[PDB]
Amino acid sequence: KVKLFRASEPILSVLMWGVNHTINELSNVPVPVMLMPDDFKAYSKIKVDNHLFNKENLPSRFKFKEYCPMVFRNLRERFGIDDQDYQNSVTRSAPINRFLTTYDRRFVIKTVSSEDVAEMHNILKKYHQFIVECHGNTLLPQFLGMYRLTVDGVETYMVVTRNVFSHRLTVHRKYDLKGSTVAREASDKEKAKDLPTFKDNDFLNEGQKLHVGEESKKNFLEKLKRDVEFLAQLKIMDYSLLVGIHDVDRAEQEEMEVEERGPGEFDPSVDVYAMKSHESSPKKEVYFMAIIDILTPVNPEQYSKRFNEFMSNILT
Amino acid sequence: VKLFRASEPILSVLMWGVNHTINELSNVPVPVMLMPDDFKAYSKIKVDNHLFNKENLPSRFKFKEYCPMVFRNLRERFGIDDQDYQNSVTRSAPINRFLTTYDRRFVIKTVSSEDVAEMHNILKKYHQFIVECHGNTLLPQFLGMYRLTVDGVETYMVVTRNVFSHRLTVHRKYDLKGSEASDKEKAKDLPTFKDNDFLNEGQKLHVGEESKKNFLEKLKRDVEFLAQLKIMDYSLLVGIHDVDRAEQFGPGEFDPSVDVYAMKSHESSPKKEVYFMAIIDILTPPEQYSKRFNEFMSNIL
Ligand SMILES: Nc1nc2c(ncn2[C@@H]2O[C@H](COP(=O)(O)OP(=O)(O)NP(=O)(O)O)[C@@H](O)[C@H]2O)c(=O)[nH]1
Ligand SMILES: Nc1nc2c(ncn2[C@@H]2O[C@H](COP(=O)(O)OP(=O)(O)NP(=O)(O)O)[C@@H](O)[C@H]2O)c(=O)[nH]1
Ligand SMILES: Nc1nc2c(ncn2[C@@H]2O[C@H](COP(=O)(O)OP(=O)(O)NP(=O)(O)O)[C@@H](O)[C@H]2O)c(=O)[nH]1
Repeated sequence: KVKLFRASEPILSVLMWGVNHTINELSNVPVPVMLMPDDFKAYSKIKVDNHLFNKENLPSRFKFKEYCPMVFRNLRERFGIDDQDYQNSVTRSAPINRFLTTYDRRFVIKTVSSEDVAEMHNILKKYHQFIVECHGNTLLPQFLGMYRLTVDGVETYMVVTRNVFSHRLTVHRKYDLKGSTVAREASDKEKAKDLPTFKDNDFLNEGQKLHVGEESKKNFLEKLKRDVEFLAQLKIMDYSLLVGIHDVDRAEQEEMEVEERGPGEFDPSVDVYAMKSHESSPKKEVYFMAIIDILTPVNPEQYSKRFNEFMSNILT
Repeated sequence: VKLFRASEPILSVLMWGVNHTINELSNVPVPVMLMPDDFKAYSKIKVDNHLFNKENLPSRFKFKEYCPMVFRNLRERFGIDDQDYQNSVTRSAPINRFLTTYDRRFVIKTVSSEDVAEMHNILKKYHQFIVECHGNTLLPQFLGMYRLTVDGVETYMVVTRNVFSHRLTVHRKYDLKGSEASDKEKAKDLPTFKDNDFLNEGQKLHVGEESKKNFLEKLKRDVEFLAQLKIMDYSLLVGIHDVDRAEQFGPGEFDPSVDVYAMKSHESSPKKEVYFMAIIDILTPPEQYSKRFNEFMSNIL
């Protein structure tokens, strides 16, 4: 049952310790009938100074802070995430890659700035209400936790979100689309990487299209209009749509190749941004599409409109 | 769900801290042996909540556990499982500082800065004695040691296994040293009668030749060790439970693995009784006292 919190860096050990500690504490805290305003101004803070004890993986001295834990537990709940699963994903094995994924690819951990943490505080009450009235059906980031770590007297802010991508299905192309009138294409450097992060003009030059058929595409566009209206009404800009392309046949070959030494099927309760390609589409594919980078406080109404138009035009 | 509801915030912090340190320890591997640093080590945690989890705990407090590896090994060598110790402290608030856990298995005594210092001076030797007598001893069985800070005030506590039974009511109590009780204490419900009261009452404890020999062997070994460590002013705690009064699911029945200081009365004893006897108060810093104590304690069989 023993959790060593072994990780290649002490900050990752402290992260694992912290998620374990906060979730265990929370398991002794009753689930409220409702959130109260103080829950949105609340935090939990722990400071450890061990001496000649338990030094194999954790530092002897560290701090851990969890922002609005009652709120983020409610968020996890409204997103269909059990707390025991969440702690297991962060602590069973060290997260990998600052940008991390939990070892099981279910959750993403992004280090952020003090400013981002402030902006999250400013938007939390409204973001939470948006999640309750859209019943968790949104393309926005699903925020599950937010933490401050102190190791070596150095503070590190982190936000945990559900992965946009599948936790099991491989992503073969990815685009970061914003819709800027300004030219946005990928560097030859980025274009030489294993999975380049292609920008908008790369998408446009390729003649790329995503064929999902009428029903899924309607659900997607309705979410998109509501989501970017929300972002505009909060005076937020610079956000992107993350797009990941999974090629089913390519996956089948890659798997049979590792085997020498369901296909294109996924659980929507888990891969919440995933859509199958239309029955009559050239290659059988799975798409993952979500809004990302929503923490940055030129016009946000215009950004909403241009974004929604460009992302309307990447489907059929 | 462990709410840590307690009659004072300090008992809440104690419950919280014992729960926390024991849960952390279950994540720390059991070493092949204790190391010297284990005898100089501590864990320290400082909690600062804000608008959160304040229903029973304070929002700000500190908790320090001295030598967690050592005291975990002591618990093991005393036949006490960590989850059971944790349950006794945390399932329900401790009762009456001198406290017992809700089930009366363990005693929690508030102690001084000096006492904590003295335990640090004796710990390596006390542990070695424990391994060398296989836990078969009448000395206090130390299970943990903690410093709590609530409202900026530090409080030190030592947890021991109870001398008395956790189930059988004890009907008379004596504190024996050798060298009387107050009219005040003599008015309390259960007086602590001292040695001269025991002598004046003519109280005797008949355990028969067989049990009395091994008990005297342990007593001599313990008090010789205490002398070899230069400790004095300690006492022998004696408690007497009379079965027939309890009658006014069985009478005089007990688990020796739990009430480890308990002894049945001999067949050739007037009344049927149970005795609980162990050495207590060994923490405030001659050989002659060892000898005189062992003499007074020899002549009660
Ligand atoms: N709007 C809002 N911002 C907050 C809230 N809590 C923290 N922040 C912002 O989050 C940022 C980082 O938070 P944090 O590092 O915890 O700030 P701190 O309390 O100054 N900690 P320290 O003094 O130890 O460095 C700061 O810019 C702070 O203003 C809150 O409840 N609401
Ligand atoms: N698998 C996965 N990758 C993600 C997710 N969100 C972002 N990424 C990827 O991680 C990187 C960082 O994303 P982003 O939030 O936009 O960070 P950024 O600061 O704007 N860009 P930069 O890479 O220069 O730091 C990008 O390569 C992006 O494609 C996610 O939910 N899942
Ligand atoms: N139930 C129980 N009572 C105990 C145990 N150990 C001590 N006590 C009781 O609690 C009292 C605590 O006082 P003690 O630690 O002996 O300190 P003291 O200085 O010798 N006497 P005092 O402080 O009362 O003047 C003891 O006198 C005894 O009556 C134990 O293991 N179980």
